[PDB]
Amino acid sequence: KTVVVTTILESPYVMMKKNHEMLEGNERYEGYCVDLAAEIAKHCGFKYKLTIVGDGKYGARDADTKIWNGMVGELVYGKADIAIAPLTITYVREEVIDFSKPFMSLGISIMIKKGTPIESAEDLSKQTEIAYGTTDSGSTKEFFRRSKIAVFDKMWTYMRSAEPSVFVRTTAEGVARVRKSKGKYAYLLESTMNEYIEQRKPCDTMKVGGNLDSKGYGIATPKGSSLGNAVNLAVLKLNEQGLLDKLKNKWWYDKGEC
Amino acid sequence: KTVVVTTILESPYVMMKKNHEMLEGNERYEGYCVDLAAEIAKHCGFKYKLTIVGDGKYGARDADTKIWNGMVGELVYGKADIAIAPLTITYVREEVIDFSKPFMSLGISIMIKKGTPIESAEDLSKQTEIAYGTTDSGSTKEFFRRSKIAVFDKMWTYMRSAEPSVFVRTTAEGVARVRKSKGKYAYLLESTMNEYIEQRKPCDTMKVGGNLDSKGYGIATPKGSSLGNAVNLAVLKLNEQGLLDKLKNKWWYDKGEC
Ligand SMILES: Cc1onc(O)c1C[C@H](N)C(=O)O
Ligand SMILES: Cc1onc(O)c1C[C@H](N)C(=O)O
Repeated sequence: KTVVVTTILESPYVMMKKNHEMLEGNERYEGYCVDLAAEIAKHCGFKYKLTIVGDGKYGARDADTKIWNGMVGELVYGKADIAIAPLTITYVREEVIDFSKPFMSLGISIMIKKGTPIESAEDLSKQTEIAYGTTDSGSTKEFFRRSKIAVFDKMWTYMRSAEPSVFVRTTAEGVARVRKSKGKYAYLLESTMNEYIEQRKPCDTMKVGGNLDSKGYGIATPKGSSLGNAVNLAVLKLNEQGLLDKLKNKWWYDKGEC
Repeated sequence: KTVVVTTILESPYVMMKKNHEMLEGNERYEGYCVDLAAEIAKHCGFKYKLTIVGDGKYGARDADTKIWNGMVGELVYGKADIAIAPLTITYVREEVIDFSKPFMSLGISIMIKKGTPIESAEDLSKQTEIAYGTTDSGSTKEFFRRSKIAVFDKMWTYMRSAEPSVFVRTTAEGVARVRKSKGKYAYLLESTMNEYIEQRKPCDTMKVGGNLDSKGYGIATPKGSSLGNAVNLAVLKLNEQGLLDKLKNKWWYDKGEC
């Protein structure tokens, strides 16, 4: 049976090919995760269908309804068999779904419009002029909401009450906000995305400071899935073979426009 | 049931405390992994006994004899219940034992005596004047043996046949060799150790170039062990709580000497 792969439209992980309107199925997409999915499928010997997550979210549990959304929800409720995307491995997610060992390492970082007088999370927490926020329904927002660390707690206290909302629905929306805010908005997103955008026209944004944490992305499967073991080994193999490093260079720097 | 923890004497992960000769049990040791064992045990609710791996090795499968040695062997043959040490998550190991998500991220790096005219792996491969090797029975040696990447394969071809042997039994042995070879020997070891040593007297070593790969250390358990799940969630919890970062800052920086 064809394996249903849930993923998210997030450059450069999954993107629409130039002539996608003339293409069908998996041929409509290109990107790091499109390439990765092919490698994993070949190694695990299965056929698959890439499907873009319906609500366009990574995945969080509704504190009220206790219902999971995004890619996590699609796995939890049986809509998809596996998730291949820049989905972060976290405690609350590991409680409901399985994750392979990481295929990419990263951490939350700060994106600023070049020239913005900010160099750290501490800087952001101390000032009021420059607003800052994160993407909704993901591990980054949960990071600040749950942090007991002084700096991050202060930032969360501010973000949770900010008006207008400093939270964005997608990475693209956040990038646009940084670029159009004349330096009055800083965006908290993972290092992977930050460094990617840093290499794309108009080259007006940049990553400042070190990462706030260290974590990774994992391929996810519903709890008890029979695909789990083989996928985990496939990831480890592809990494040791240097394929993952090649894919990173391919989509991040070989095509860099800055 | 007292959980038997197999680990290895490797500074600053596990070290004999001053006057350990008059100490007993777990109290004889100190270090990053000693602290981690305590937190993991507390979260998983178990008592444990730290034991230093008999052959002082990380773990590899002997060709021909096909028997696993080091900490991996301890787990595989039932000598230990869990391994808490700087043990790299690898494909071949994952085939015989289980690993938690990583508690530390790192990569293979190059250590040189300060002043050595080498800045990359390519440099080492492009010459023969400066010898170079890795530690025996571990992920680093296996990395070169299996790599199909031009530079690394060329390096392996040289190392496999070099005389006298460029392979060392322990990192301390590799470090001492770099320090006493007047720049005629470079050492291939993980970034964690390289960075640690660079801040220690006689402050005569340094890391050059970026890491060759990206991987992590995981807490290992016998395949199918009941401890697997709880340990994995414990590692994720501790990382998200910021404890893993505090622990590294404590054993690498707070104590740093150069
Ligand atoms: C990608 C990405 O970049 N910044 C982020 O917060 C994310 C989403 C994050 N990886 C998640 O799984 O929620
Ligand atoms: C620690 C350490 O530092 N360099 C290395 O090769 C190692 C050993 C490596 N972590 C293993 O598991 O074999």
